[PDB]
Amino acid sequence: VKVVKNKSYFKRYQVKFRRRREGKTDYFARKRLVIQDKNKYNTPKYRMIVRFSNRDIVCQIAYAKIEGDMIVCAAYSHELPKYGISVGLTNYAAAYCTGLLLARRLLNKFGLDKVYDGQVEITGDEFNVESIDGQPGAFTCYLDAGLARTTTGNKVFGALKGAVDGGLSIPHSTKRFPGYDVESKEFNAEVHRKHILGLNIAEYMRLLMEEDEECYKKQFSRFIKNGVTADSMEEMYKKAHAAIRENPVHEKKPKREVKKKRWNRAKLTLAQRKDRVAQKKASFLRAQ
Amino acid sequence: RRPARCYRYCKNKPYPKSRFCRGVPDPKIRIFDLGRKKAKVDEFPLCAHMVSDEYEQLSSEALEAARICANKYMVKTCGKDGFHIRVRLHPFHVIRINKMLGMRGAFGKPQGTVARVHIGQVIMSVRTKAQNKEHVIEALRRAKFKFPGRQKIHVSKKYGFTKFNTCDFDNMLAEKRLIPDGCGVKYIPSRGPLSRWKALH
Amino acid sequence: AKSKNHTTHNQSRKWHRNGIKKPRSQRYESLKGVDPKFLRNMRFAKKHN
Amino acid sequence: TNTRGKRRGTRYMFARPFRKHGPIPLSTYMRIYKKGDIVDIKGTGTIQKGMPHKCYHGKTGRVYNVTQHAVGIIVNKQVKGKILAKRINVRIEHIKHSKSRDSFLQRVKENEKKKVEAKKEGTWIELKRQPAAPRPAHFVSTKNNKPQLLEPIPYEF
Amino acid sequence: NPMRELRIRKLCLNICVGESGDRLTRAAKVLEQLTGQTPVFSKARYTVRSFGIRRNEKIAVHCTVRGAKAEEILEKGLKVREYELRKNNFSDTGNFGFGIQEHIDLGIKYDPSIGIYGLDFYVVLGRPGFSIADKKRKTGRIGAKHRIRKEEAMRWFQQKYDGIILP
Amino acid sequence: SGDAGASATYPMQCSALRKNGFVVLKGRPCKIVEMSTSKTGKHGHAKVHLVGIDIFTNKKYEDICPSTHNMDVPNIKRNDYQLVDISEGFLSLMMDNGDVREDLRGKEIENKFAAGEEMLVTVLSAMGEESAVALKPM
RNA sequence: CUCGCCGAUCAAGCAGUUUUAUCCGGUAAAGCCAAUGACUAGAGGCACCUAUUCUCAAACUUUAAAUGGGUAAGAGGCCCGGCUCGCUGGCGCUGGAGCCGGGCGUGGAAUGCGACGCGCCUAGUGGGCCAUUUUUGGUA
RNA sequence: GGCGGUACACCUGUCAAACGGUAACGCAGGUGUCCUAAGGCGAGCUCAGGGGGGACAGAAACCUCCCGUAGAGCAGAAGGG
RNA sequence: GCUUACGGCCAUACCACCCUGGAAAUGCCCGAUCUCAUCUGAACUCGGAAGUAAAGCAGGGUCGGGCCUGGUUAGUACUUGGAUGGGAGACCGCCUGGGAAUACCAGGUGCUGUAAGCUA
Ligand SMILES: [Mg+2]
Ligand SMILES: [Mg+2]
Ligand SMILES: [Mg+2]
Ligand SMILES: [Mg+2]
Ligand SMILES: [Mg+2]
Ligand SMILES: [Mg+2]
Ligand SMILES: [Mg+2]
Ligand SMILES: [Mg+2]
Ligand SMILES: [Mg+2]
Ligand SMILES: [Mg+2]
Ligand SMILES: [Mg+2]
Ligand SMILES: [Mg+2]
Ligand SMILES: [Mg+2]
Repeated sequence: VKVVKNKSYFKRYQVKFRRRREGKTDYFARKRLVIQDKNKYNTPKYRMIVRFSNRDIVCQIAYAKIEGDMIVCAAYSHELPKYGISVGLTNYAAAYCTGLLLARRLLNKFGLDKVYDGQVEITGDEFNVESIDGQPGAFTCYLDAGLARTTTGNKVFGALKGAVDGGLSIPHSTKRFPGYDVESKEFNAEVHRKHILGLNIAEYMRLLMEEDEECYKKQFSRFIKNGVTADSMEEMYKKAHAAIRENPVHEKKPKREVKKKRWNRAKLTLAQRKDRVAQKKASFLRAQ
Repeated sequence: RRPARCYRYCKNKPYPKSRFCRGVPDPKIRIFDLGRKKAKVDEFPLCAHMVSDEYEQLSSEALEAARICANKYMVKTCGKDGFHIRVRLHPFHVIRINKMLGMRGAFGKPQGTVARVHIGQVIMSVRTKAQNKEHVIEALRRAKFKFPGRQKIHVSKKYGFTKFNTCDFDNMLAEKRLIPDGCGVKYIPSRGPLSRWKALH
Repeated sequence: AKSKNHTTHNQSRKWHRNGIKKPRSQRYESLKGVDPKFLRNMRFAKKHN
Repeated sequence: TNTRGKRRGTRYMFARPFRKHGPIPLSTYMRIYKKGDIVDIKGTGTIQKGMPHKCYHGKTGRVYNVTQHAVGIIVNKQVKGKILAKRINVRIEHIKHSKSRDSFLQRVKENEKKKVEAKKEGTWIELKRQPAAPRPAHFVSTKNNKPQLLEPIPYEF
Repeated sequence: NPMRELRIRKLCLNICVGESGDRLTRAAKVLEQLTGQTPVFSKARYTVRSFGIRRNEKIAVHCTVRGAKAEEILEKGLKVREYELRKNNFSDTGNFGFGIQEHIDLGIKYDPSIGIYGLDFYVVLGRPGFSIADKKRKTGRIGAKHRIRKEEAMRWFQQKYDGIILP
Repeated sequence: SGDAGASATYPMQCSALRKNGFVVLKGRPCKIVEMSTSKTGKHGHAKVHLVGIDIFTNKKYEDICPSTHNMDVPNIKRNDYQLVDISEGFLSLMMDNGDVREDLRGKEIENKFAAGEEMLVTVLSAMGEESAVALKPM
C-alpha cells in the first residue's frame, strides 16, 4: 500500500489558519461581519460575541483591528451569583441575564445608562430601542453566533434578547426566538417569556418531583442544596434582572503578586541534547 | 533518411514527445546499460567517460551505433562480465521533416529523436576493473568515429558510477557513511533517527 | 504579392521626437466620477458656511 | 495575431504564491485608503470582482475616490508615445499602500526637527541628501593580518 | 481506567435489495418491526448493466440504532451465529460485523404476505470520548492510546458475550 | 405558451455537404445520394452538382451551386414512441409523460398490434411535418 | 502666442541619464531525491512497496537573476486654530470632505537645460531594406 | 493564380526574449451554444483515490470505520481561482 | 507562569509516536420535560453536575520527516555594455558592471494584541 504522508506530501502541504485548525473561527462568516466599508475611515464596527461552554457563558463586545480586535465590554455567566442566580449558570434564563449584564455595563461606561433603558418589564414581544433626537444615538452592534447552528430557540438569541432589552440596538427578528410557530409563521411572545424567566425549567422540576423523586435528586442536585425550588424560579430571575440594572459595573480583582513559579520542565538545551545521543551510542557499543 | 549535417546544431527550442507532439517514431536506441550491470561498487573501481566538447545534438542512430561499437570491443578484450556501459544521453528532442517537395504551411512532421549535448556533458561511461584501462580508452576511442564533432576520453577520478572520489570512497565505507546497493552507494548522513544508525552497527 | 504585416521599428524614434510628455497634473483636480452620495453632501457643506 | 482577451498572459501574475492559496488574510480588508494616498496595484486571482487589467498589475497611482468595497485610482499608463492618467476602479483586495512616499515623510519629519534644534543651539547642520562620496584616506594595519600570497591554480579536468 | 470502557456506539444494519419496486418497499417494513424506526432509502451511485441497476435508483435500505436498542438487536443477531464469529471478521480499526441469511430467527414470525429478507449486522464499537471527532466546534482527533484495536475488540467480544473466535 | 421554436433550420456552405447527408432542395429535405464537383475552365471554379432523394414520398430533386455558396440544411431528428391500438383511422403513440397522441397516417403494423408482437416506431421530424419510417424490436 | 529673459535677485519645472527609497515580473540559469508529464538501471522489504540512480520539458515548476517597468524625492509642503454638512454616527468633530485664518525656506539627491510652455492650420507618407544581439517556420 | 484552408468576427496556453505590446497559411486547441437553474441567498456537508471490514456480493451494487491539500468537482476549450 | 473568549501574522504554528499535568478554567461526562433535531438525543438543540484526566487541550521527548533561517555550493551558472578578439563552423576567451539555484552542512521551532479569571 502506497504511503500518503511522504516528503512530497508535507512539501506541498499548506496548513489552514490557526483559528481554523483549532475549529474556533469561521473566516467565511467573519469577513462579512467585522469588515467595515472603506468610506467609513476607521469607524468601529461593533459586534456582540456570544459563546457557550459546558459550565459558562461568555458575552463580549468587540470591533476588529489589524493587530487584533479590542474587547469593549465583557460579561460572564459566573458573575450571576453576585446578583442572586447561583444555580443553572448555562440555561436560557442565565443567557438572558449575561446579555442584560453586558448591555447595562456597556451603557454605563459610555454614559448611556440614563437614556435607552430598554424594557424594564419582560413581555416577550419584539422590542427595538428607538433613538431619541437631541440625545446621543443608541449603541448599534451585531450578533456573532460563530459555529453554533442558529435554530429556533438557541441560547445565542437569549443573550440577543437580553441586550436589546438592556438598551442595545441590534438588528434581528423574532423568527429564531423560542415560541415562533413556523407552521403559522406567528411568534407567540408568551412562550418566549417563559424561557426568559425559566418557567420551562420549573415545569421540569415539577414533572420529575411528581413522577419519581429519585431522578429529581440527580437532575437538580445543586438546586436542592442551594435552596431553590420550582416555585422560586420566576421571582429569582426577576429580582436578578433588577440587581443587574442597579450596579452593572464590574470591578477587577486585586492583582495578587506571584513569584512566577514554573510547573513545567524546560526544553533541553543543545548541550543536553547532543550529550544524550552521545550516551546512547556509547551504551549501544558496550552491549555488543 | 536525411543526413546528420542538417540536424547537427541546436537551432530550435526543445521539442519533446508529449501531448502536443504526437506521432513520433520510436528512437533507434532502446538499451542504455550493457555488460554485467548487476555488479557491486567494489567490483568495477575504474571509470572512463566520453566527454563532449561541442554544444550540438547527437542523433538517436549515432548513440545506437557508438554503443555497439564500444560494446563489441569490450566483450572481446575484457569478457562479457568484465565491464558496464551506461549511455548517459537519451534522445528527447524530436526533429521535424518538411513535406517531400511551395512552403504554404511549412511546419513539418516528426522525423526522429535527437539527444542534445552540452560542452562537457558525458556521452558514455564505462566502469571496469583497474587493469582494463587500456581497453576502455580504446573502446571509447573507436566509438567517437560514430559521432559528429569532437569528443574526449577522460578517465574520471570518481569511484565507478558513484559521485565520490576514489581516495575518499574507502574511508567513507569504514565510517559506515556509504552502504552498497546494487551498482551504486547510499549516502547515509549523521542527521537521521538513531534507529537506523544502530542497524548499521 | 505579399507584404510586411506588422512592425514597431521606427515607432520609438517617432515617440521621443517631440518627447513623451507626462500628463499635466493641475492643482485642484476634477470631481467627475466621485461618489454621488459624497458629492451631494459636499455641495451642502459649501452653501451653508 | 494574438487575441484581445482581458486575461491573456495572466497565467502567472494573477496566480497565488506557493503554499499561499486559500482565503485572503483579513488584514487587507481592514486597511483604510483615504483620498490622496499612493497605493500599489497587484491583482489577485481569488477575487474575480473588480480586478485590475494586466496593464496595471505592478503600476502605482493615487486615490481619488473611495467606495464601499473598492477605491478609485489615478494610474498613468503609456499607450504608444503618450502617458495618460487612467481612472480605474479596483477593489481593496488587489491594492496595498505604497511605501515609496513613507521614506519621504519620515525624512521630512526628521528635517523639521533638525532645523529647530540647530536654531535654538546655533549650528549649521546641512539638511540635504548627498551621493556616496569617495572613501576618505585611511590607514590599513597589518599587525595581525599579514598579506596572504595568492596565485592562479593549475588547470584540472 | 473507568473512562476507557469499550462500549458500543451504534449498530448498523442494511438489506441490499437487487432493485427498486415493491420488493424494496417491503424490505423497509422488516427494519420497522426490528429497530422500531423508519429506515432510509439508499439510492445507487453509478449505473451498471451487469447488476440491472441505474443511477439515482433506490437500491438498499439501512438504519442505525444507538442506545439499548443497539445492544438488544446485536445480541438477538449473535444467537443465530451461535455466539461465535471468525477471526478475520474484525477490522484492523476496532469495529467488526457479520451477516445472516434469514431474519426469521430475529424474534419475528415468518409471514406469507411479505417475503423473507436477510440483513447485514455491523456493530461500530466505541469508547467514552469519541464524540470529539464528530462535534463541529473544537473538532479534534482521537489519539493513539485511545482508539480501539483489533486485539482489544476481540477480547471485548469474548468477555461480554462469552464469544468464541474461530481461527 | 411554448408552442415551438424559431430557428427550425440552419444554413451552411455547399462544399461542406457530404454524401449520404441531408439538405433543403425546393423547400423540402432530401437524402443526398451522390455528390460530384467539377471545374469550369483554365482557372475554373469548383462547380458542385447535387442530387438527392426526397425522404418523405418521392420526386427526387437536384440543383447546381458553386462550392463557396451557402445552402440551407434542415434539422433531422427522430424520436421513438410506443405503439398503441391502431384500430381507429389514426395511429396512436405515447410519450414519456404517459399521455397518448394520435396523429399519423403501415398495413403490416396496424394489424400486427391485434395479434401481439409489440414494437416501437421511430417518428422522423423535419421542416414540413412528421413521419415514421424505421421499426426495430427489443 | 503666454511667459521666463536677469540665472539658485526668483518661484521653477523638465529629462530616451544616474543616485536614494519602495513595489511589479516568472525569462536565462536551476530543479525534478518537490508537484504535473517523460525516462534508464540495479538494490531492499512479502507484479506492487520503500529508499536510491541515469536522462529531459516550449504549451511543467519549489526557487530564481541580469536587463527592464511603475511610483516617491516639498510652500500644490509641513504644522496649528476655527467654521460648515441633508454624508457618517455610542461619542458638535465620532469618522470624512469642504471652507477660512495663522505659523514655518538651510527650495530640503547628482548632472543638464530657457519652458521641447499654450493653441491653430498642415503637406508628404502609409511597398521599405540592412546589420550586432534575441528569435519563429525551413536541410538551407 | 487556381483548388484546399479561414490564419475574415472572437477565446485559452505558448511563441514573446520575467511590465504592457509584438508577426507568419507558427504551434496545441475552442466558439455562433447551454441554464428557471447550471441565476440569487442561507444552512448543513466533504470530494478523487487507497486500506481494513460486513448475508447473497464477485475486480464493479450497498452499509461502516481509518487515512485522505484537494491529487475531485465547478455545463464547454484551456489557464487561473 | 497557566486556563478561557475574540483575534493579527498564517507550519519556527504542521505530521507521526512517546511521556507528564487539572488550583481556577476547559474537556470528557450525566439526561430528553421544554426549544430544536435527525433513520438514530451520535451529531444539532436543550436540561443538568455523579466522576476528574483515558482522549481533546497544554507542556516536554526524537542524532524524527516537514517548515524556517544561515553557511556553502560560487563570485560558479547566467547576464548589461565593448572590440577589425579566437575559430571553417559550432562556439569560446577577455574587457566593463550586476550576479543566482539544488545538493551538502548547521541552528531554530510559534510569536503576539484586547478582555476575564486562577497562582499547580
Ligand atoms: Mg557537478
Ligand atoms: Mg505595408
Ligand atoms: Mg500585409
Ligand atoms: Mg521608416
Ligand atoms: Mg493564441
Ligand atoms: Mg511651486
Ligand atoms: Mg494599407
Ligand atoms: Mg494620410
Ligand atoms: Mg477555425
Ligand atoms: Mg520584455
Ligand atoms: Mg494520570
Ligand atoms: Mg528535523
Ligand atoms: Mg537555504
